[PDB]
Order: sequence, then structure tokens, then C-alpha cells
Amino acid sequence: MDSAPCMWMRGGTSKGGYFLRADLPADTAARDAFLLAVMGSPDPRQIDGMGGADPLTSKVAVVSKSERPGIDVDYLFLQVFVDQAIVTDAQNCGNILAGVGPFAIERGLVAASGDETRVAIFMENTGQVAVATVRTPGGSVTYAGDAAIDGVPGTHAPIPTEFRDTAGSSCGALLPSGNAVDVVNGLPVTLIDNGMPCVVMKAADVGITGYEDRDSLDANAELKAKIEAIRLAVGELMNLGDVTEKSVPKMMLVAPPRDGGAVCVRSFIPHRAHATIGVLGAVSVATACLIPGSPAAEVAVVPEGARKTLSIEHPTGEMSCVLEVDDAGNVVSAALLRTARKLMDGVVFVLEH
Amino acid sequence: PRRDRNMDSAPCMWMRGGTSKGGYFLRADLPADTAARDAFLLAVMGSPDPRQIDGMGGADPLTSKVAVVSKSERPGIDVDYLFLQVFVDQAIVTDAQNCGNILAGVGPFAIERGLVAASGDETRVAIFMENTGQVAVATVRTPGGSVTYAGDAAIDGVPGTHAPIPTEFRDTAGSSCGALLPSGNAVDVVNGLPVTLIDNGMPCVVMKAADVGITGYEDRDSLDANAELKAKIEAIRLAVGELMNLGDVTEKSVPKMMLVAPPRDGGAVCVRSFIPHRAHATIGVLGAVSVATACSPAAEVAVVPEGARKTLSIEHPTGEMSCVLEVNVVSAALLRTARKLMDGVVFVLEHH
Ligand SMILES: [Ca+2]
Ligand SMILES: [Ca+2]
Ligand SMILES: [Cl-]
Ligand SMILES: [Cl-]
Ligand SMILES: [Cl-]
Ligand SMILES: [Cl-]
Ligand SMILES: [Cl-]
Ligand SMILES: [Cl-]
Ligand SMILES: [Cl-]
Ligand SMILES: [Cl-]
Ligand SMILES: [Cl-]
Ligand code: NA
Repeated sequence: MDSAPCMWMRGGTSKGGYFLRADLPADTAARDAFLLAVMGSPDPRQIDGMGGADPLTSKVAVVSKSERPGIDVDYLFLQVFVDQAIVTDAQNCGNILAGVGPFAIERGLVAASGDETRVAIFMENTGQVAVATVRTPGGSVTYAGDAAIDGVPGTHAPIPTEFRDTAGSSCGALLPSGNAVDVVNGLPVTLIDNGMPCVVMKAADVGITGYEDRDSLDANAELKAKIEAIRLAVGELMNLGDVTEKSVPKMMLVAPPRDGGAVCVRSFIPHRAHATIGVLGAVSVATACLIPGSPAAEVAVVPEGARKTLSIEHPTGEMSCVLEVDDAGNVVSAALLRTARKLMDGVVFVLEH
Repeated sequence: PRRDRNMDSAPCMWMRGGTSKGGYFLRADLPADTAARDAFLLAVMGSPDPRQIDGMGGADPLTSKVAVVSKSERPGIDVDYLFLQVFVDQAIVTDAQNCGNILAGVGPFAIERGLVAASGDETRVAIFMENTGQVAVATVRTPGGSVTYAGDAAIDGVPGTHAPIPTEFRDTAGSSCGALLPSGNAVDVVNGLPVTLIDNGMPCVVMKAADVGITGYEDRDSLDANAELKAKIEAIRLAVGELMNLGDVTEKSVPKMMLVAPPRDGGAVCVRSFIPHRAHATIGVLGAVSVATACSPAAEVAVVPEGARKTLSIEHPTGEMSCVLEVNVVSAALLRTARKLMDGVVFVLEHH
């Protein structure tokens, strides 16, 4: 295989290549070798491929028509490492997911349903489902509009994304330790998985305010060591095995809001300070805000009602999460805004094997 | 039918050209008005945006470049080639300089698009470089009449091997300046140290690295942090701009500052190039032609090859670049490679 049809899209704040599953090799070794060559990996500059020399622009979506009930398309996310000959499918990316809906409609995997088309997506990495609402004026996708997200210039068509079946998707339960709060290394934390395994703790409990600049936190070795020691100590409690070399759980340091939101966060993913917050991590953090007695509930401003908009402040702005909660208190769905844009469509080429 | 009514588009081939990357267009496929063309190309790349997240640029000037190619009507020329730099974090598209790396993709692009017919197993493509008025001849491997990008050729800064693209340069004397020696005399002296103002494809100031207080072997960070050195050579550049017929070069990127030193790794010359303020990782393709041509001040340190076809290996930080000169300088040939990465249609949000 020396080529494959491919669409290059921006999905959220990430970028990568979108493939039909039938257009990629069935053998995972042959597939990974093809995608590495497509990106130009391994190479810190990715000069001989389509990767942008950054993990956020070295990503792949594998999309196929789904035989699952109620699901339109299956979606496999793959991170193509920039400077290593490694392609991984552990954990799912909620930004590349934003392009899956429009891509499936454009490719004919899902018929457009009027001027606005809802696409039910099965996320194969963690077995959860997202429903993306795509603008399809006159029966064809558009990527233009008045919606904006932090980290992307200008405005685009909105892609509301509703997540369900998120609780314990990676850890097997919403609270894998069975506790709303666990004391780890002398500090109270919440171990929670509502779409993305997270450790939620007060920024003040680890010696910062939680409003520091991303670059200042990224260079705070003492803080990173304290957080990492906690992350290693809860890997088994969260049913994640040995998390030494894993990118999970994400470390979420929370603080009361300062820009009008519900809560403020600084996220380490697990080592680098995030410029915003992960889309699935936002669902976990927002859900943690609703658990009484937890560090997030202590600092969050939670509105009343069955439908709560939880604006999560992060270094470059805020990401709002709409939580639908039953009369008992359980989060039945979470909806967040993303956008996408088809950038180039055609065929990617690699040198033959 | 079933197209985005709020976007525009054009056919485009994304290629690696040498150590650069960008989009290759047919001239007829872009808007004819400069302003409309520039807005389109900025949107193609996702500029302005330091991350270029909403476009095809790679958040680096070297991966935010454009080639505009068309069938030429100049005598002896196959295609005309306009190089355009799409700025990453500014709403700027410029044609002021000539990239000899994006040039490597032009030949194969022209053949794949049918601008030039394949003449057997190797195809010679005469390329008029409209930015500077120079002519380059690229020899493209076309086995069975089809362009190939696979082969045993290697260049520093690119992993693996690819099909060789030998690129011979003609009409390089005074590409940006009046003639080969813009000042009029060969070895002039500015601020006390002897230099050589020479333009044989890229306007340069050639001078001995010892005459400026360094050895010529330091690393990129150690030279770019050297405020003493950069200030000394910048004052040399700011005092030769009008003398090299370049106007006021305070805001320009030309001429390139070339600090020469004897070779260490077995090459011909070691050079440190400031382009004009950043320490160049390797060396510019056209800059290497000007430096190889400079070899009395450059002859101080040069182990010049012997025969009539000299392979001058110019040692730069990340390795070496070899410039074949035939002798009076007859031709200047350098090795490049290219690869077609993606082919299809690029899309932009409509301007309004
Ligand atoms: Ca329109
Ligand atoms: Ca249009
Ligand atoms: Cl498929
Ligand atoms: Cl990486
Ligand atoms: Cl995500
Ligand atoms: Cl910040
Ligand atoms: Cl990390
Ligand atoms: Cl044309
Ligand atoms: Cl730039
Ligand atoms: Cl060049
Ligand atoms: Cl510079
Ligand atoms: Na279409």
C-alpha cells in the first residue's frame, strides 16, 4: 500500500488525517507503519510527511460505518508519535472526535438529515458514545459559522457534542475507589472517571493558587513532583494498573472561579501543563463538582436545576460543560461545544514497503 | 453537488521540497489578484496563527511555503516558478527571497501536472525562478514516464533516502544585486575587517570568522546567544545594504552573513550563516553557491578540490552540503530531494 484516500481536518484544537477503515491495512503492524510514514515520523520536524511536528497535529481518526445498534459510525483514535516509531490507541481524543461527524457525512457514511444532522459515534478507544450535531445546510456539511473555541482563531460552524456511557469507561466505575474523597500523601483527592480518569484536588492543597500562568506551572519542578507522586500512588486504586508510563490519570488542580465560571482548573496531562483542558477531562471535572464533600465541590459554584452549565476556567479561557442530572443526582449526559474544518481532501502517499 | 457553500478551494499538491514543506499550485488555480491570492494562501496555511491549527501550515516558516508553477513561454524554459513565503504569525505573504528547497518539488510537480512531458527515464526541467530571475535545471527520475520519489539519495535534515534531484543553476551572477560584485571591487573592508560582497544566487557578505573574533565552529545556540558577535556583524550588514544595491536592509532578510572557517570533518569549508539574525541550521542552497564562488578571504580557509569538477563540501552545524562547481565558474550544481506527501484539493473559509 503506497497511498490511501485521506481528509486532513482540524478537529477542535488538534489536527490530523481522517481515514475510512476499509482504506487502511488490516494488520495493525502494516497500518501503524503506513501512518508513521504518512506523518513523517519518527522525526522531530516531521519534514517528510504531513505531521506538524507537534503531537496535537500528528493524530489520526479511523472511521467506519457501525453495526452497533443506535450507532452511526465507529471511531478509532490513533496518536502518531512525533519522534518515535510508535502509534498508540490508548485513551480517546475529544478534539479529533469533532471532525468525525462532518467527515462521515461528507464520505456518505451517514446521510444528512436536513439542515442539521446528528451523528451517533461509538468511541472505540474507551467504549463510550458521543452524539455530534453537524451543520448540513441544504444537505451538505459546512464548516463556517459564528461559534468560537479557545485555541482556534476566528469562528466556525458549531459542533455540539453530547457524551453518554462515560462513567467508568476506563476505570470500570465512576469512583473506582468507591469513595467520594480519598486521602493520598496527606491530601484529600477525588479519583473519578466520567469519560477520562482524573485526580481532582484543590490547587491550594499542593501549594499553588491554581491561577498561575501555564508556563510558570510547567517549570515548577517541586509542584510537578508532588502531583506525580500522587498520580503513581493511585494507579491501582483507579484500576489502571501501573501508570508510570501511561498518560492517565490526568491531574486536575481546582480552585474557585475568577473569570465568572463555575470552577478554575490547571490540568497536567499527566506531566505537561495543559493550555486549556481535555474535552473528556472536563466532563470528569464537572461531574466531580457535583459530588458533595469533594475538593471540587468545595470550590465550585454549581447552579441549581436538572440542566447545569459548568464553565471550567483554564489558562486560555473556559470550556463549558452542560450536565444533565436526574432528580436523584446522577449525571446522565454531558454536552460540550467543539468545531472542525476540512483543510485538505485527497490522497496521502508513502514510499512503498 | 454536496460541497461546502461557505468555503472556497483549489487543486493543490503538498510536498516536501528539500528541507522545506508547502503547497504547490498551478497559477491558473489561484486568484489572479494579488490581494485575493494572498488572503487565500494565508487561509490555506491557517495564518496568522503561531500554531496554524486551522490550516495546512506546520507552525514553522519552513513548513509554511508556497510554490506557484505554470507553463513558461520564455525561450528554453519549461515552467515559471514563483516562491511565496506565508508568514506563520503575521498576515503576510512575500516573494522577496528565493527558496532553493521548495524549488526541488517544482520539477516533479510540473511533470505530474503535465506541464512538462516526461523524456524517458530521466526528465530535465528548466525552471525560471521568477523571484530572482534565475534559471535552474532539475533532473527528475521518471522511470517508465512517471515521476518517482524513491531512491538512494540523502540530504541532511531529512530522514531516509529518496530519488535524487540534481539542480544546476545558471544566470546566478547578480540575482538580487547589480552584478557578482555589487560594490565594484572584490575584497572590500567595512568596519576594519575584510569582507567580500558577492551575489551569485543569494546576496551575501563573506568574511573570515577569525576577523570577527570567533573561530567559526560554535553551535547555533552559542552563536545566537553571542550578543557581541551578532552586533558586530549586524553593523556590517547595515553598512553594506545600500552599497550592495539593496536599499535599506534594516527590515530586510538580505544579505546573508557568511562567516568562513577551515573545515574539520573533511569538507572544503566550514561556514556560519546568519540569515540575517538567526543562526542557520544548515546553509541556504543559493547561499552555498555564493560561498563556494567566494573561494581570497574564503580562499584563506578553503581546501579547494583539485579537478575541473570540484565537489565543495560546505560544513554547517547539522552536517554538510556539497556544491559541485565546474571550471571561471561554469555551473553550480547541488543535490536535493523531494516527495509528494498529499494530492487533492485544499479548502479555505470564504473571505467575507
Ligand atoms: Ca459562498
Ligand atoms: Ca465558495
Ligand atoms: Cl470503512
Ligand atoms: Cl510525540
Ligand atoms: Cl479529549
Ligand atoms: Cl497562562
Ligand atoms: Cl504529559
Ligand atoms: Cl498555470
Ligand atoms: Cl513567520
Ligand atoms: Cl535557498
Ligand atoms: Cl533571521
Ligand atoms: Na463533497
